[PDB]
Amino acid sequence: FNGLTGTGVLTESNKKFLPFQQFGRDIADTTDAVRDPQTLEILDITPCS
Amino acid sequence: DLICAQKFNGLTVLPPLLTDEMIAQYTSALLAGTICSGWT
Ligand SMILES: *[C@@H]1O[C@H](CO)[C@@H](O)[C@H](O)[C@H]1NC(C)=O
Repeated sequence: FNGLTGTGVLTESNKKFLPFQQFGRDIADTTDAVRDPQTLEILDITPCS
Repeated sequence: DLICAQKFNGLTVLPPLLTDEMIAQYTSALLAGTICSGWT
């Protein structure tokens, strides 16, 4: 996603990103959610089991 | 589904070999032995 590489399951989020926010992080500084560059929807990232 | 952040960084939690429902049964057996027999 926009140069941010990773592996996981992209579900659909209830997160409400502000217009200036593209990606979110957790306490471990791993991207927990990203914004799709085209449809502008918030996807929840969770690495595979 | 989603669990936690610790679980997702290699930090797993192993269940105990003795579940609580069987530790409680061990305790109940000890109590019954104390009541029926005593220290014998
Ligand atoms: C590009 O166009 C629209 C509007 O930006 C976007 O929603 C759509 O997903 C894109 N089309 C593709 C990737 O084929």
